[PDB]
Amino acid sequence: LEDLLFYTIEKIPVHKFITALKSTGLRTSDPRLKECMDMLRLTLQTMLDKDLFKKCVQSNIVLLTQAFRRKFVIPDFMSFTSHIDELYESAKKQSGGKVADYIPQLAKFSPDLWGVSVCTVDGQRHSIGDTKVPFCLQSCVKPLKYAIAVNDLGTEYVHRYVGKEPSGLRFNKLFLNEDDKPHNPMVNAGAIVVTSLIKQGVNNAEKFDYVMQFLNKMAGNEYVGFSNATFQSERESGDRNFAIGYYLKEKKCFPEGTDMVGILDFYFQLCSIEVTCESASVMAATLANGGFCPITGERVLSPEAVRNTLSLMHSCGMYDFSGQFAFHVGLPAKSGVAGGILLVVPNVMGMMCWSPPLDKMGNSVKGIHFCHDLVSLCNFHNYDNLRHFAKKLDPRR
Amino acid sequence: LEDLLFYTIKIPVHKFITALKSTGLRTSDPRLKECMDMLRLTLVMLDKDLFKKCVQSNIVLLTQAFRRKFVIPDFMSFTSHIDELYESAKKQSGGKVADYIPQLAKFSPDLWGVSVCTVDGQRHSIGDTKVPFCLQSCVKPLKYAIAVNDLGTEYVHRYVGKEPSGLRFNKLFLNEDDKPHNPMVNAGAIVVTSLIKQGVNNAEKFDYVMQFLNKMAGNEYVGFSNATFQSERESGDRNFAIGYYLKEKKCFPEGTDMVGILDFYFQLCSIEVTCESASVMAATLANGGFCPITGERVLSPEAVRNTLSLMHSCGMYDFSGQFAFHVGLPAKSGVAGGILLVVPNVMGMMCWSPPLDKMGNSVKGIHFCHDLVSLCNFHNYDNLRHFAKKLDPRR
Amino acid sequence: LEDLLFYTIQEKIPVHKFITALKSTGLRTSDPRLKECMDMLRLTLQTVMLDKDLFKKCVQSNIVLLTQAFRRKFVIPDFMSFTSHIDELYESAKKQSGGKVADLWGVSVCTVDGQRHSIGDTKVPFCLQSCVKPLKYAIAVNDLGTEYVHRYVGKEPSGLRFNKLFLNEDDKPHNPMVNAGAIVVTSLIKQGVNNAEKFDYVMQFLNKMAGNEYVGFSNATFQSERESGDRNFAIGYYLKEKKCFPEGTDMVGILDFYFQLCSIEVTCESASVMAATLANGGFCPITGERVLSPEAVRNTLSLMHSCGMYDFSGQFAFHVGLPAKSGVAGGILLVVPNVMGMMCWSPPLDKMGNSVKGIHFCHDLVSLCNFHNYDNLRHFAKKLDPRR
Amino acid sequence: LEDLLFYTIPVHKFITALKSTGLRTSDPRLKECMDMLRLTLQMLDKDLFKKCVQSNIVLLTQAFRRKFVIPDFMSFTSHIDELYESAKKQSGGKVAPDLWGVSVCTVDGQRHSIGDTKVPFCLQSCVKPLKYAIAVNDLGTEYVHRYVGKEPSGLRFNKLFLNEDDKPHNPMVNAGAIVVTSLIKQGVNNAEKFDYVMQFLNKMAGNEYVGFSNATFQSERESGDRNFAIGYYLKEKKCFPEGTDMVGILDFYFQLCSIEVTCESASVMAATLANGGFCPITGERVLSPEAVRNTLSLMHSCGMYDFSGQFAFHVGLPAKSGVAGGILLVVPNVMGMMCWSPPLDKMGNSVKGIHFCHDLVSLCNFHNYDNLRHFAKKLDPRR
Ligand SMILES: O=C(Cc1ccccc1)Nc1nnc(CCSCCc2nnc(NC(=O)Cc3ccccc3)s2)s1
Ligand SMILES: O=C(Cc1ccccc1)Nc1nnc(CCSCCc2nnc(NC(=O)Cc3ccccc3)s2)s1
Repeated sequence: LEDLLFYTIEKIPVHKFITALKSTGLRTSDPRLKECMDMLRLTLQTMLDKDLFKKCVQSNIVLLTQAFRRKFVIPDFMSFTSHIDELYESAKKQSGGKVADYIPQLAKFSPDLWGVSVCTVDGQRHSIGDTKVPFCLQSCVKPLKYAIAVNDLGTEYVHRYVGKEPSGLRFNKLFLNEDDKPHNPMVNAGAIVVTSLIKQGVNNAEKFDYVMQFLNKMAGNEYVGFSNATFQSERESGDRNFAIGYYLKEKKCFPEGTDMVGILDFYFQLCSIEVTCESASVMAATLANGGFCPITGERVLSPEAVRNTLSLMHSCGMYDFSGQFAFHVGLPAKSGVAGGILLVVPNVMGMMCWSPPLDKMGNSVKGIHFCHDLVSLCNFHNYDNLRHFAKKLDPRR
Repeated sequence: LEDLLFYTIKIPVHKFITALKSTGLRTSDPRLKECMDMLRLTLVMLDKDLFKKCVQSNIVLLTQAFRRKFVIPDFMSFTSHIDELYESAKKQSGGKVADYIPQLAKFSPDLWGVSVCTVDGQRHSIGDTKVPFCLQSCVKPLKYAIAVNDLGTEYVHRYVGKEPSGLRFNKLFLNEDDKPHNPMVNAGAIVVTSLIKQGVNNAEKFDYVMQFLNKMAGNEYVGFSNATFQSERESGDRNFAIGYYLKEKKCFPEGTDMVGILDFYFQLCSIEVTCESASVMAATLANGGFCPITGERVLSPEAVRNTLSLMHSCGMYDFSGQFAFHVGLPAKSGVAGGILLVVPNVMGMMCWSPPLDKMGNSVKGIHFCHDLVSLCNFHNYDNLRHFAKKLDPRR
Repeated sequence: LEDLLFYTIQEKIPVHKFITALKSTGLRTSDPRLKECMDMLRLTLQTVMLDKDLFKKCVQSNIVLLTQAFRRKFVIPDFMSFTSHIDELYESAKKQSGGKVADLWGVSVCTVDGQRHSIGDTKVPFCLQSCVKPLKYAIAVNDLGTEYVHRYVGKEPSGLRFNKLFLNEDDKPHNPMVNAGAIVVTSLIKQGVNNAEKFDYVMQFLNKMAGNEYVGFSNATFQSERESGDRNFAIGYYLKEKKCFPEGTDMVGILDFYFQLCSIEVTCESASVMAATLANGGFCPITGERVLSPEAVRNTLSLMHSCGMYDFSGQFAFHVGLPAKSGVAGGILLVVPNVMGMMCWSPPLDKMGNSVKGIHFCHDLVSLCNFHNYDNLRHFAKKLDPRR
Repeated sequence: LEDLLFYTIPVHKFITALKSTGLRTSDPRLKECMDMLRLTLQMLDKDLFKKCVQSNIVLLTQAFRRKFVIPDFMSFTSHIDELYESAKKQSGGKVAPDLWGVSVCTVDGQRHSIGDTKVPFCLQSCVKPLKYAIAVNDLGTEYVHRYVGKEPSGLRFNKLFLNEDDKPHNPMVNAGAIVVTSLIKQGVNNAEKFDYVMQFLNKMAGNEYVGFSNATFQSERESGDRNFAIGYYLKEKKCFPEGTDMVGILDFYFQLCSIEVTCESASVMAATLANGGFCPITGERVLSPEAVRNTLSLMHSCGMYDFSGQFAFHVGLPAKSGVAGGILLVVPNVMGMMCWSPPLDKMGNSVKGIHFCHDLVSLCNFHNYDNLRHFAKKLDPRR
């Protein structure tokens, strides 16, 4: 087992094994490779032979044997990145769009910041652009919390309070539907009702801690943060959200014993939660891997929740452009005012693209143009065929 | 290639016939034409070369079957489940049969059948699956796929939209752009209808569609009912209202006979099928434009892709939304009680029961469509690695 | 009685002093209520002077109406000064050359007592179109009743869009002043007969309404609607699916009788009496004949107020406060209850579908006079009150 | 003149004949004449009658010559009383039951009152025309209608807060009355704003009963989630005039709904709208005709909630209903009115008043598009 892997590569210099290991798409910093890397650096305290290789690499031989036997979703990851970087450059030449300026903190960002980050369901990573820069998830948070609320409360309870449909264009300026419930969890009125359902007993700060760690697990312990800067400005300008909270209260859209102003405070807080492109890309891959975090192998979300989330991101995720997005891209995604697009390609990869300038609908101009180009090249559409995709390309093989 | 196949079983002809049907195939399968013809000549036993002589022209599809390499290898277990689902829905006598015309009102409320056809041509059937019934509104995706295949997505959508109107609205004939909301509704399919074979006339236009529909079915039963055509034509005032509001707003192509298109529309709705010939029709859409049982390219994967996308969002009337959330599979409901369901990269189905619900959908059929997803991981957003407590028939 | 009036107008009267004095009252000699007086007067000219005896011989028959005329007991007593204002308003509209014809301009006046004024192109014929919508609704109510008519139609304005709907929530058309409702109210008149007797019957009503002044028909504009009726045929077919028509109705035939009714011709002058019949509780001012019922007349004016000027109705009712109906040919049917009726005809329309010169005239008229629905009669600030 | 009325006297005989006119001795226009009969006490010849009625002879003549808008008043009130007792027997409805009163004040100061017309109730929604007539009089038509529309809505278009112009639909919807409240007395504070509105409501009523209930004021402050929701959407859209504290405007808004009136003072209020801005019992100029005309217009098409269409059709009278059970009825150039009964219907209008507004016009030709010459069997109290 460790033995065949050895011959697959006299003896072996360290750099030779690390260069080939990186080619697969894995990063040496992978939590599943910690033992392999510790022993590898310990032996450099005391180039290696057969039984030595067997000593360092056996700790997680399974993952390493499958990585070198090309048993990942994308086998040739080095060509995939060449295609990703190609599309990144194509989208880059589009300087149109407007950066949101409705609060001072979103207006701070430069229009030239363009980042795209990939994380696959088998652990591989790729990045290009301004990916190490933090921004607030804003509305990208909506699926993340609905996935959480359904996890603890089941799909039936959550939908006593919220709907499962896209309202359209008109009727979508309406807070509630015929039955006095928000149309779906992906609109402001819906997210607030969703937000009220989590950790109903305890106080706000605990709920935040409860959610903040949930995102920590969905991201494989990468960067999640909080911008009190944006939180303050969001909390002192959302007059329209206060209109919603009062109509929800008037129509009894909350669980009994809910403090409406307490929920709205929590609502603003969650929108001010920070990520980078890379930290979020692992989250999207946790949605792409049935609830399991790719880079850690841990189990964070229930299959019932993950499914529903992708189902609603499909229909009502990308604002009013969802219909043309579900038609041409055929991938579940979520849009944010900071310019983030949280994309999920099921059984393949997770993804997060970012560019502050928004269009008439409120979506990342460079991100939409990129998402479209991603499907024009690869057979990733929801209703593409794995046998007959004509002039397309299948990176899974 | 053949000798090994022979070693894997002298041979009694029927013990080979048993093992072939043990794959979910029919001996009638057109891709086995040479074998069955060459077999039928030699006639109660076979040797190495006599076998070799009979299976050489079908060796690929024949090796592919016995080597457990079909989309659903264990196919006998799969049909035990399908039948268990079938019997459970068979116990739901609820609903009302469409009475607005006698043709739809004749049919017994207890008729009920479902047939499947995989992307590899594997077949199953249970119930009244050979009784002819009109597609009615299960035709809308077929001609839309026909339309996109011939004209392309760009031309077709200068005239029709790509989105679900909502709930109300959809009472409205046209959206804010003076275009029908989508081709899955009457106002939409009419404009779509007036795109197909623009040059010729109704007799030729109807001949062209039936060719295409013959292709989608591997030449299984596709017919027409004049009794339904006349009545529907007589009692379709609302469709006349649409046609006149379409002509007023200039929704049709240049030089169009909106009256002549309506008759074409009514004809296209009265096309008869069985649960079996429809099961292949849906399987073609599950196979990227390839009729599984024949192997011919019928539609472009472009038209197939858009067609599935619209059944998913717009296909089940008002229940389309709760369908995508719970079933997560592209389908189409017609007034006759038929549901054109598709499981991409896997199989296609047609479930038929005359009694409809308030939404206008088959009661036993939707019951079946839910149960199928609770049992197996066929939901569009299920995961092929961790699907918890469901069944994966793909293995 | 006649002796009093005699030197209301010396020992003798010149025959042309009498006619010139009664013309000032606003009446015409053509007035059906002055036939005997004018007839006997011509016979007397065959034997130019009038004494106490033959003046009495001539005016004895129509003395009552002739007294109210000279007692200045008519609704607009000083009429000559009012028509002086009507002209000043006329010339103002004229200066506005805006509008889109789907140049002529004239406005005619008929009070509830039969006084007349007309300035501009008041004798040129034109198509009624939607201006006939109030006329046939009143005929329906007069013959059927309000409970029958509104078992099929409603009495409600709709909204900006919902206006784009054929039916309200009850599977009824919104009001009788939109195409959908007018088609239904057209299916109510003269049911057992056919379009020949249906048309002739409705035409019979319109003639009495206008005091047998010009009512006619156009075939050119008829053949035009027949071809352009795609929208009315869409409305008609959706009307069948919801069974809004009375039973035994052939709407393909109702649609043809419909375009006929929109093709009816009037002048500003005959229309003025047709609308003055609505201002006078159902009695024609120039004939004194009862044409419609108060039930028909009241209902009609109501729907003309809230639903009469297309979408502009709300805007109209706030700055004008008058019941009215507009036509695509460019004529507006204006009504001032208890006072008068009018017709303003200028073919070019504005964006909302109303004649630009008409809406201007209506605004100026109300600006000047307290004819508004909720203007007060005791304190009207700076406005004029032609009632004195 | 005074001599003319003299032949046309014991004291009890002058004051009794006066009461037949519908006038009352409390009348602010008859004070000085009544002060004189106070002096003669502790039978009137020419000289003494001429001394008493000296001051207000012009009004008293108009009374004793049937010059008033309704000449045979006691005959008209006998019908009002009949319509009152007929409407009284209808007991259906729900209250937000045993109380029911109607009160009449003509544009000539004639008074008639029957029922529970002494009990104070809150105006509530009925204050919206009053509120709006003030602002148009104080600001103008062009300014006020830059912040609020002047059109009806529809059954579910009123589910919306704003139109496509991002203005409220009219001054008769809560969204519109919230904006109008922010148009009055912007310079001062909520305490001086309220006092100002109160003084205006006193002239309209001819110094009769106007009040305030703190009990209902607090009760509106607790429940106003829907008004809070509207108020916050109006702020997001920048609908208010600049420098507006919105959450205090709402407080003011609640205060105006909790203002107390009685059927009798409210009758004079509607009569000020029927007399063109003049108070019938005082003859003072309260509101400009522009404000009065605009108000009666919007009381016709927007006055009775959703029921305006059938109300403007069947009744043809400008009205305004409220949740306490009050309908402000206005008959132009004739009378002003107030009916009051707690139980309302599914439309929110008083079952007894609705019954009364229908029957009134069914009997009297008060409909806006009735004819003064030809009205079939309906009554004309003016002749
Ligand atoms: O009464 C009801 C329905 C109802 C209502 C409530 C309850 C039950 C039943 N009556 C009707 N039901 N179906 C009807 C036919 C469709 S309306 C006539 C043809 C159209 N005119 N404009 C259209 N669309 C646009 O022009 C684009 C647009 C639309 C909206 C906004 C912007 C842009 S479609 S009428
Ligand atoms: O002007 C515009 C819009 C517009 C219009 C046209 C063009 C542009 C913009 N102004 C507004 N835009 N958004 C507004 C807030 C939403 S209304 C107050 C909160 C709600 N009240 N009821 C709701 N839903 C139902 O009650 C369910 C239902 C609906 C319908 C029937 C039955 C049951 S949500 S107002």
